[PDB]
Amino acid sequence: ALKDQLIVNLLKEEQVPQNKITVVGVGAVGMACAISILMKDLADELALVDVIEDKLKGEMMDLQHGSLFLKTPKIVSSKDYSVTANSKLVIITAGARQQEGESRLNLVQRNVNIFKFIIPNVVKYSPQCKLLIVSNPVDILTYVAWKISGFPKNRVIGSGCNLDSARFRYLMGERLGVHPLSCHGWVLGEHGDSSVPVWSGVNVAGVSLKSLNPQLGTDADKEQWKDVHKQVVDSAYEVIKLKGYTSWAIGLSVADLAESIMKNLRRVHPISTMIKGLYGIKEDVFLSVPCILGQNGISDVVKVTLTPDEEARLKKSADTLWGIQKELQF
Amino acid sequence: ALKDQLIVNLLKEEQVPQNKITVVGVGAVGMACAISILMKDLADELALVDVIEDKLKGEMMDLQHGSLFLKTPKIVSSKDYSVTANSKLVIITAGARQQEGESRLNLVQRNVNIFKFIIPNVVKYSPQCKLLIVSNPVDILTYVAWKISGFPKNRVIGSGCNLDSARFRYLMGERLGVHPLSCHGWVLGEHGDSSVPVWSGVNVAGVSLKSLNPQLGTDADKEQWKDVHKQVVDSAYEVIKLKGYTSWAIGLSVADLAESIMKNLRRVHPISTMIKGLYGIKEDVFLSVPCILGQNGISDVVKVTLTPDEEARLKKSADTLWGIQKELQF
Amino acid sequence: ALKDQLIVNLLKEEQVPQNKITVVGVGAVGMACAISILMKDLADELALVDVIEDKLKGEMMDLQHGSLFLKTPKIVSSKDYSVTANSKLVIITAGARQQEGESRLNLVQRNVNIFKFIIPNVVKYSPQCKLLIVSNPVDILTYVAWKISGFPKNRVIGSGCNLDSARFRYLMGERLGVHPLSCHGWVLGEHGDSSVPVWSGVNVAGVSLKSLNPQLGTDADKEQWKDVHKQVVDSAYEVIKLKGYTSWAIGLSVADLAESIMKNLRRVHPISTMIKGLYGIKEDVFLSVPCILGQNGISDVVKVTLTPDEEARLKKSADTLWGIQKELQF
Amino acid sequence: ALKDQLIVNLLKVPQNKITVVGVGAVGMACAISILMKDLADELALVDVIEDKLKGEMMDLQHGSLFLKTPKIVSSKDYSVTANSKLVIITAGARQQEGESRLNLVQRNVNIFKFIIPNVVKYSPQCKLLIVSNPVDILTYVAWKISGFPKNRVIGSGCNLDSARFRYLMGERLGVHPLSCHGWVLGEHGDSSVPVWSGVNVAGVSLKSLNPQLGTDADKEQWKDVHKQVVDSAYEVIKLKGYTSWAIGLSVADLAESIMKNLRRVHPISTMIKGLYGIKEDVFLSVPCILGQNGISDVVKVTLTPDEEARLKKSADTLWGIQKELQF
Ligand SMILES: COc1ccc(CC(C(=O)O)C(=O)O)cc1OC
Ligand SMILES: COc1ccc(CC(C(=O)O)C(=O)O)cc1OC
Ligand SMILES: COc1ccc(CC(C(=O)O)C(=O)O)cc1OC
Ligand SMILES: COc1ccc(CC(C(=O)O)C(=O)O)cc1OC
Repeated sequence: ALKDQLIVNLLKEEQVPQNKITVVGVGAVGMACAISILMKDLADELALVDVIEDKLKGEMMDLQHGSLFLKTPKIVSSKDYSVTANSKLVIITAGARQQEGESRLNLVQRNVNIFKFIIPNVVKYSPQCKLLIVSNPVDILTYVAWKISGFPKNRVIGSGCNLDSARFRYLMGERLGVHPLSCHGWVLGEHGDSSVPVWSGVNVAGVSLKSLNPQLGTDADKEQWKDVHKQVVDSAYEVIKLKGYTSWAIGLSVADLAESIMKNLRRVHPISTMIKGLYGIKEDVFLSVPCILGQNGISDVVKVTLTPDEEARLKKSADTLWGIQKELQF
Repeated sequence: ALKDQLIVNLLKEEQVPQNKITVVGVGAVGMACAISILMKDLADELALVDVIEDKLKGEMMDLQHGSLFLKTPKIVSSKDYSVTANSKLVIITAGARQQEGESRLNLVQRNVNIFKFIIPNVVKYSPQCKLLIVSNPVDILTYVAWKISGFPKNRVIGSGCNLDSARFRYLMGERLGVHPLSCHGWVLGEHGDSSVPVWSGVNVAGVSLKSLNPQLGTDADKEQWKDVHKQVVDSAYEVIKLKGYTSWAIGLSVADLAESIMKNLRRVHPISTMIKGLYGIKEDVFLSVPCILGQNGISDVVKVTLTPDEEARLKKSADTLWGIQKELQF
Repeated sequence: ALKDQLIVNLLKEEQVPQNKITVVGVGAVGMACAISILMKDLADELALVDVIEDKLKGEMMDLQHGSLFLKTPKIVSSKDYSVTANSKLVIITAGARQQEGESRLNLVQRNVNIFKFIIPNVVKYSPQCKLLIVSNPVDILTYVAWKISGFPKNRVIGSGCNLDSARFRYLMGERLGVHPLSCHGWVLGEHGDSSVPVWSGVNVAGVSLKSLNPQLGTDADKEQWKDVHKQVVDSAYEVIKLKGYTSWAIGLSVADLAESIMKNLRRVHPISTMIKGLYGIKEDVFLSVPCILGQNGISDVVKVTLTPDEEARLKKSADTLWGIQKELQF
Repeated sequence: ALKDQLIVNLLKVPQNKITVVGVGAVGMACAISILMKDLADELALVDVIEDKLKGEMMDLQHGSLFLKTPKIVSSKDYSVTANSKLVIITAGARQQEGESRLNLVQRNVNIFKFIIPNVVKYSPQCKLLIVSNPVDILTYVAWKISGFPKNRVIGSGCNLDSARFRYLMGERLGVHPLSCHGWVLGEHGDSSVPVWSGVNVAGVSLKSLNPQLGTDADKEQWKDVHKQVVDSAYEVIKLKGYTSWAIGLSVADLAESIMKNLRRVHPISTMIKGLYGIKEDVFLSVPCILGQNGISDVVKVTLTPDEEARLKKSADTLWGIQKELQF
């Protein structure tokens, strides 16, 4: 054959990938995650898994055709979870998503039932992986994925409020004329309607905005910074109303988390984890607090010092999640 | 105001961006171009333009929400082309897109009409820009943009066979077990069924595949390497059939061209340009040849030495194209 | 000619660089700046200037030889400043450096003499440039560069405490087991012995470490965090003692600042600027405060809220610097 | 403790670790290039001068905010190199002004007798990337001392020579080196072989446009481009005392292919017995497919009778030198 005329093989090709990533779900979110991960050079192998055969193969092919411009030498796909074997990171984006006017919390029954199939198949073929849950409601589904998988909780991470916080920082930067990277602010709790803007931590260069404007974030605020958090709460719905779904921002947020995990960076992100034992929470609620994220997932949790109102709001968010979570069967 | 309590302003700045890129059309291809350009840090401003107000705004907001994870500090959009002012590079992806089974040539009058609106407005707000045409049929539409714009030919560029050649190199790499970066081969002429694979230039490490197999690419070829070119030609149709459109590979391909232009790299790409004076072409025909691409667009063309067959294909591939443009309604 | 047989020139047009950076001085610091800038793809042209012709040509050549692995297509050098023409950023690293036991402030009369030649020659050819001063004492020398050039203050920047704060954050990171990216804290004032750690701003995820231990940074601190600031102050001298000079950290710090400028990011950095008007400083003192940095240099200054002790230490640094400024002879 | 007031700990070993042996200019250029390409989750430095080594490590560590490599470590003790995927050897005598690289061989063989077993002890499954000169001989020596299979012992070889050739070609043609193709093979030194037959832009053979290409009869004396390739290190040594930046970038390129399993083709030094007519345990540069298991495959270039004689000449030296070494 021409190959053997051109190339003498010197080594029997027993290839196993060292930095493999799998994306489960090839909808808009799953593919935004995939392109973002490919463009950040995080993986030596990318696997895609979903249940619509043609769509799956099409997306795989489309990515493959860009290989010249990438540094991820193997892209593969299958309905069959065997294709995901040996992953270091598996990103779960499959399941129903909310219609306009529908809460993420309304997806729980559908997505728990889908997780009962997906999670055991993932763990079967990728015993060393971290699980990164993106599907909604992400906080509850991280709990569900954790219980189903048999993984210790450090290895099951919800994309959580990493996106809400990035949205908050974008909006804040726009108001201040400063890059989001230098505008610090944390949105914690549910990735959803009950998220908590932590005004007391909002700062540029370590200067607290609340110390300059004590009314910051209340209705008494002349500049109505509370509308920043409302915009954050509403952003999924506003973008769904305009383009039908959201994809790019969540894709970049997931890639950001994947980078911290794959590169063992130990950066702090607001992501879904067990918060039992903090702020008086007694049940296995998962929600976003600032977490140290590295090669073994979430190794540490930062204990944010919240105002009485912030803490009340965070407890109220835990309560809302528990209200849905305690009724689940799986 | 809180901003003024926090920040003392030194000057009212000259706000003209220095590395602005505009993407016209926020369909799947336009957005894939957008996200790829964002992830390659090519621009200090990205502007989006299209005619569907909500979709446009939705896409802009979604990109904006990822700003924390990017290094492109201003992302803007409008149906009004004034938002595109001072672009170094304007990428046109707007217009009708190819349905399943539909040929690119079938898009030609619809898109020539769309270009009568688009191109003058682009030229109005960025008279010094380079135009990068992606919409199909890309060869004919690059000609149309050139005639309408009044720009010198160096600044009107078609994405042409850049992706086709990328696909060839991927498929070649899959056959040889080599990364496509190290697999070389050129697909030239019309971006479509009449493209030409230049068998003589197909090589790895300067070793010509044709010298190892003199029947390479011909019907007597035992490994039927011509099927690699058939796959190249059929790729977009196969992918459209599977997922409804193509996006990722063309997006990456365009970002690669954007990179050469914006960073003045003077890499050689097979892209659509005015080849009158070459291969016995005496009309104002645009098609892909290897072009040196930098900050003034296409400054130079590589003269590929074609076999008599390869060159006959090209002068035909030409007339296939020039038949149509001779009689265009604009 | 072979070039003419292979390539048809289609365009005579004068290449004028769009993103040029000049590095003045090709000692260890200058070359660390150059390689870092090259590896961050910040420039379409790099110019080097120094006074020793062989060393200059050798360094230029060595960088040139790595061009295949870079995306900066023109690397040039000369002892003549005409080579620097049309730079957007000019980085000044030439001058004497301190010995062990010697203060950076002892370099002032030598480096003012050098600056009286270098500065007028730099500004002559680059009307759009920002001047980024790295040579020591950097704060004083930014004042000198500003006086000699007659540039407005936004355009004359000293690398200042960008490195000192990077070191602070590294050492804080080490203590806390968190990446320095997530460890926030500001060292302001002189890049030297009189620098000021802003304990009140030191935080992770918005949580003030001083709020948790109000003794943080004082002599009553059980954990002696003041030693972290002492390590920052002593870092150049410790490294000089071990390897003879410092290069890598300052090179990365300068490239960080070049990135904000070249990409108009508007990130906040602790860099040397004119602080007359702030903290009741009444003289044209330059020193590090958090500055918003972009394509027009420093457009805005963050007014950090300092404790009375922190403010007194910053005024003390300002006094020290003013005292040396009063020794300057133009 | 402040840390505990701030952080609740829940969990109490690197996956992509690279070691650079030698913190001379070459080693540190490799180190900075590897750091700026985000190739490693841990970088270890090893050398014999303890102060210089600590100073370099610290200087790198202070830039950590600006990097994505979260652990940088150093020691004279090779235990610091444990769990390396890739170990890059840059230590030894360096080429001196006006002297062949072959003048370093005995001294660097001696150094390798100490270095290589220590590397092998702590990372028995690493890929070894030899950079020290003369790189072809020392890659052979590393292979013999380590006992590794030949795929995992790689010499930087002519990777930079070919990068220089493409730079020079590019300057002549007004084209980026990424688009100018051409291979320098054989010994990394004065007897390297420019393969004129493969020199091309966009698949267009330069020889086809100028049949005399690379010969004495060449009107444009393209052989001078190879002469400049051969002379490059000597000229830069003359001017600045050593070379560092281009080699660091070349090494980081090879590290990239290995660490990311790219299977790109590089002209690097490999055990070429059986291939290209050679019968002894000799290493020299040919185009190799490079990935996570080192060199898995070699491209067979159709060489002219000359290119083949030279490569047998360029070759024959090395075995004569290697037969006389003992370890
Ligand atoms: C699995 O589907 C999704 C998961 C998360 C998002 C992100 C989205 C959300 O959480 O609804 C957002 O906040 O933009 C979008 C999805 O589908 C479009
Ligand atoms: C704007 O529409 C398109 C332009 C180019 C491509 C790329 C396509 C082609 O050029 O036919 C391909 O090769 O995938 C696809 C488009 O719509 C999906
Ligand atoms: C131009 O000389 C220098 C400027 C700054 C530094 C940085 C250095 C210092 O300020 O002494 C440091 O803090 O590491 C080092 C230089 O020469 C080695
Ligand atoms: C460790 O010694 C070296 C190894 C390679 C180079 C690179 C050099 C060469 O290979 O001769 C070159 O080509 O620049 C330089 C060295 O010392 C400075």
